[PDB]
Amino acid sequence: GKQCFVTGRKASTGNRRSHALNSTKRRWNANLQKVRILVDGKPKKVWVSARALKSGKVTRV
Amino acid sequence: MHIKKGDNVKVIAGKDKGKEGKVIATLPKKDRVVVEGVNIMKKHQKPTQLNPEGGILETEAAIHVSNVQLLDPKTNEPTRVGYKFVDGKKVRIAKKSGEEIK
Amino acid sequence: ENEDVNVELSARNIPGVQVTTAQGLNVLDITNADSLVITEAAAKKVEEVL
Amino acid sequence: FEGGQLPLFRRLPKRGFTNINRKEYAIVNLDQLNKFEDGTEVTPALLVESGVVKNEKSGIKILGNGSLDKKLTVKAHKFSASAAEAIDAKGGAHEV
RNA sequence: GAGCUGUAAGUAAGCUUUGAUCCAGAGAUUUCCGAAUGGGGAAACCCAGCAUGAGUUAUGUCAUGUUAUCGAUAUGUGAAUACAUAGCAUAUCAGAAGGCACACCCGGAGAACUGAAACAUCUUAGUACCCGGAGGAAGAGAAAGAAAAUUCGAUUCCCUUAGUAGCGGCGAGCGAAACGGGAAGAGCCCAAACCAACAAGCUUGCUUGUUGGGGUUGUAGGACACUCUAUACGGAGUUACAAAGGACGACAUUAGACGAAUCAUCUGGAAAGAUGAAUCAAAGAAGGUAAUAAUCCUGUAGUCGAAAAUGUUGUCUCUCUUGAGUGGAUCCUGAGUACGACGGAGCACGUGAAAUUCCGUCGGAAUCUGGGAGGACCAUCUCCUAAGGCUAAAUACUCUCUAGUGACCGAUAGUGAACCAGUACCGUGAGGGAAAGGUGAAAAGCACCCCGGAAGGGGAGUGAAAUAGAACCUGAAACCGUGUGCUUACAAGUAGUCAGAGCCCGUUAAUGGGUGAUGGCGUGCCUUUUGUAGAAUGAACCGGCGAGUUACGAUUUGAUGCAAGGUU
RNA sequence: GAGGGUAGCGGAGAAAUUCCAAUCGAACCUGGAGAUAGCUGGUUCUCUCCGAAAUAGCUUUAGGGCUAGCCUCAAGUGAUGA
RNA sequence: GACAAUGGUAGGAGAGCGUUCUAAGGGCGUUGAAGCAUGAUCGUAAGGACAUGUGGAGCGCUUAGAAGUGAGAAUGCCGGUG
RNA sequence: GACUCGGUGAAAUCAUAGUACCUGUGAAGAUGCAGGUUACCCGCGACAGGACGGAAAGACCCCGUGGAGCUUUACUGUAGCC
Ligand SMILES: [Mg+2]
Ligand SMILES: [Mg+2]
Ligand SMILES: [Mg+2]
Ligand SMILES: [Mg+2]
Ligand SMILES: [Mg+2]
Ligand SMILES: [Mg+2]
Ligand SMILES: [Mg+2]
Ligand SMILES: [Mg+2]
Ligand SMILES: [Mg+2]
Ligand SMILES: [Mg+2]
Ligand SMILES: [Mg+2]
Ligand SMILES: [Mg+2]
Ligand SMILES: [Mg+2]
Ligand SMILES: [Mg+2]
Ligand SMILES: [Mg+2]
Ligand SMILES: [Mg+2]
Ligand SMILES: [Mg+2]
Ligand SMILES: [Mg+2]
Ligand SMILES: [Mg+2]
Ligand SMILES: [Mg+2]
Ligand SMILES: [Mg+2]
Ligand SMILES: [Mg+2]
Ligand SMILES: [Mg+2]
Ligand SMILES: [Mg+2]
Ligand SMILES: [Mg+2]
Ligand SMILES: [Mg+2]
Ligand SMILES: [Mg+2]
Ligand SMILES: [Mg+2]
Ligand SMILES: [Mg+2]
Ligand SMILES: [Mg+2]
Ligand SMILES: [Mg+2]
Ligand SMILES: [Mg+2]
Ligand SMILES: [Mg+2]
Ligand SMILES: [Mg+2]
Ligand SMILES: [Mg+2]
Ligand SMILES: [Mg+2]
Ligand SMILES: [Mg+2]
Ligand SMILES: [Mg+2]
Ligand SMILES: [Mg+2]
Ligand SMILES: [Mg+2]
Ligand SMILES: [Mg+2]
Ligand SMILES: [Mg+2]
Ligand SMILES: [Mg+2]
Ligand SMILES: [Mg+2]
Repeated sequence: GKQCFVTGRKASTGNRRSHALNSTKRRWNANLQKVRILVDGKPKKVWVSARALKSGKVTRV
Repeated sequence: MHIKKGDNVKVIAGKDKGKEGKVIATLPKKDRVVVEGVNIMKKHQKPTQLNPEGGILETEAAIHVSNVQLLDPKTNEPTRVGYKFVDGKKVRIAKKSGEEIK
Repeated sequence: ENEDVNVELSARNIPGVQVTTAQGLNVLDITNADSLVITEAAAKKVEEVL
Repeated sequence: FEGGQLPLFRRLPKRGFTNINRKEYAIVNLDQLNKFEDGTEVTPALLVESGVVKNEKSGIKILGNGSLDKKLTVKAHKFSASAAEAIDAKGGAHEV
């Protein structure tokens, strides 16, 4: 139950593939980071993905 | 049922075919009727029961209602029954004479 | 020739009598029948169709 | 299956390709043209309606099998050299 | 409309024409457990707070209501810590919860036996199982589409394209789409530019934010400017396109009512059968009735019917609402998006020359002289206009209700269950899971006598039948007995067969039936084997049940129709 | 002794492949499910005509299979057979 | 009329018997259907009649159609009984 | 306990059985076949040579392109760590 507080960016599932094309299940996790932003006008430490943080589009306060 | 307690009926099927008698009881859930002097059964009665005297008792057993037919009030012939509405009341009519039965 | 309500209703209850139209003719009905009674209009319609 | 002997359709090789733009023509021979009255203008529509050609495919090609016995003006998408020569020799005309 | 107090008999006491029972609509009541919610708990129990009330002199006892958690909205209060923010307290809420139809839908996560005659890529299969979310359907949907002409014009679904094009240890196998033919059809709303009002920053410049207006696109549309048109005239509507109602009417569902027409004799326990003579039919569907009934009953065809509730609809009402054209100066037209790289996934397409589409990570545009697509890629041309949303129908399914149907079963079948069956029984539990139908037309269900403690029986009686007497229609076979015609105690037997006296019978009357002194010949059956009396296998016996089927394709043969046509 | 905890891709084991509800080299139940079985067994009425093979080749093949050889049915050829 | 053929496992080919159901036609049945039982009956086989007893209400036959269509064996399943 | 009597009363097994021996024959070790030899019919108490006796579809052996547990510098992977 871990996802980007801002965008909902979350982990996905897929395959790890060997050179012989054997397949094993794996996950791609989001690059989440615990940051303090303004939530409902109050500071709060939430999980935010690096991509949601990129270019200062989220205010850390 | 089209036959009613107190009606005078003719037996049209059975050992008692041709006998006439009064309907003295009906069994709606079995479609059966009891007619005087018709369908007499001899039942073995134990004197040891609540009735001291016992033996062979003769009494009418019920007959299927489709085996008795109403007698026409005028001609006294067996007749089927229809229904009329006189001043909002259902009246049984003999289909042979057209007269009210009761 | 076409659906004839009164003929259908008058023949319906007679055992052995079947009623059909020219369009409704079929091998089973014809073959089962001993006799066919066809109106002149129906006969002409059948002749046109076949 | 051949019980483990390499099967025929693996010991033999694959050959060729399929052309994406392949064209195939509905063919009509002169013997078939012989059914139209002399002086007729035979066209793809007339061939279809008359039932000589059922499926037009990429168009109508006239081929030279049989003998043409009538003078016609034939319109088709293609003609064999022999078909065109026979149509002309019978006094008729052809056009693509 | 005359009986009734269920199965379910009995007895008892009663009810009912002053209309019972019974049938349909509406309403009342509806203990306890259970999401279970005052707290607890080993479900159907235990233990409380608060308010009001009953009772007691008072305590003890009792009644009713209320008190879970989370969420949302308000109010008050308010820490570290000043301001107020945690927090805390109170009030409101038809807010949530839980269940299930073992179906259908969408999504998360996701096997293996198996096939490949081994096996890893591949297959089984995105199947089973698990989980979440629904809805009556869901999903999809009004082109950044399909294509390549005289172009088409949302989506979905059926036919066909076609086992084609393709994919593939190019193995096993996987396998489209567009066109064409059909079912059904319906189109819309925002964001932005711009305008007006309000509030903050107070340049008190005009920036930001909120509200309302405006606007919605490829034939580029709109803003903007101008010109016409109207304040609901018209138009539209609660199925999207905004959202609540009201009046009246119609129809339908949920009980019901009427409803034609046959008598006689014979047999028989009984007639519906047979025989004879009639009758109705918009009714000859069907069931029942003492055997097989159009005319006896229940019905059928046909016609009629609703106090009340529910459903679908129509008209009024109600509500909402302007609609076009011209211009090309400026402005707007969805950004961490499109797209790229890497790693995966999805596309019929396994990374491939891989378009088209999604996810993670990192990088990252253009702005109508723009942007996307036409299967790498570029040019040209052509078609579109992404990064916002909504949307009925055609399609899927069936726990259920109503009316019906079947060259479907008929008690070892058909449901596991025709019957008090998910029971009995088995298991700690999940869970597994049976056997068992038939008196008779009517209960008339055997008064009475006799033997016996009873059970059981013999009479008598009821009944057409008791030889139908209670798991009571029929009553096969294995198996067990009693009697007996022939036969057998010096004989070596797969048990019969062929020959044959004697004795006993007498038939579907046939150059008969039963038995068998004695003679010849002769090691069961099935399976499996080179070969089985085999001391190889199987069967205690009898009965029932128990194994090449169906669908869709292919091929061949026969048949039949038509034939350079044939067929949908 | 009582009340409890650890659960099967797992527990527990002073260690024996030892125990986990009377058989544990991986409990039990239900489901995928009719797994797969080139193996063994079984496969139900009758008569009539014809009537084999147990060989070659290849085979992760050797008690399996494929094509050929030998059987059968039909149509054709027509003396081509012994 | 003649004269030729007719052992047979796997297996091929053919013609048939019998079971349930359906269609149409034509019949039977309480003056006794099916089922069961017995018999010295008939057909080349599968099998088909007839009589009598039991039984007590249903059933043949002809042509065609359709199949849950034939059991002696599976350490077969269920029941009954040795 | 067995044995006899009164009461009660199973089981495995079982193709049908009127179930001798010898020498032979034979799927090469016969109650059942040949040729001889022996033997009146029916019980009861006992013994175990045979019925290749019953019990368990041999666990040894081999076979199946069967299963499972285990090993490793077999192959291909992978949790995890760097
Ligand atoms: Mg509670
Ligand atoms: Mg395999
Ligand atoms: Mg295999
Ligand atoms: Mg939808
Ligand atoms: Mg290869
Ligand atoms: Mg265009
Ligand atoms: Mg609306
Ligand atoms: Mg009536
Ligand atoms: Mg009537
Ligand atoms: Mg009569
Ligand atoms: Mg990629
Ligand atoms: Mg491209
Ligand atoms: Mg692109
Ligand atoms: Mg291209
Ligand atoms: Mg829809
Ligand atoms: Mg039975
Ligand atoms: Mg059953
Ligand atoms: Mg059962
Ligand atoms: Mg009986
Ligand atoms: Mg003697
Ligand atoms: Mg052999
Ligand atoms: Mg051997
Ligand atoms: Mg022996
Ligand atoms: Mg064996
Ligand atoms: Mg045995
Ligand atoms: Mg048997
Ligand atoms: Mg231990
Ligand atoms: Mg060891
Ligand atoms: Mg144990
Ligand atoms: Mg499977
Ligand atoms: Mg199996
Ligand atoms: Mg021969
Ligand atoms: Mg090889
Ligand atoms: Mg022969
Ligand atoms: Mg011979
Ligand atoms: Mg054959
Ligand atoms: Mg069968
Ligand atoms: Mg003793
Ligand atoms: Mg004793
Ligand atoms: Mg034997
Ligand atoms: Mg020998
Ligand atoms: Mg001897
Ligand atoms: Mg032994
Ligand atoms: Mg063995």
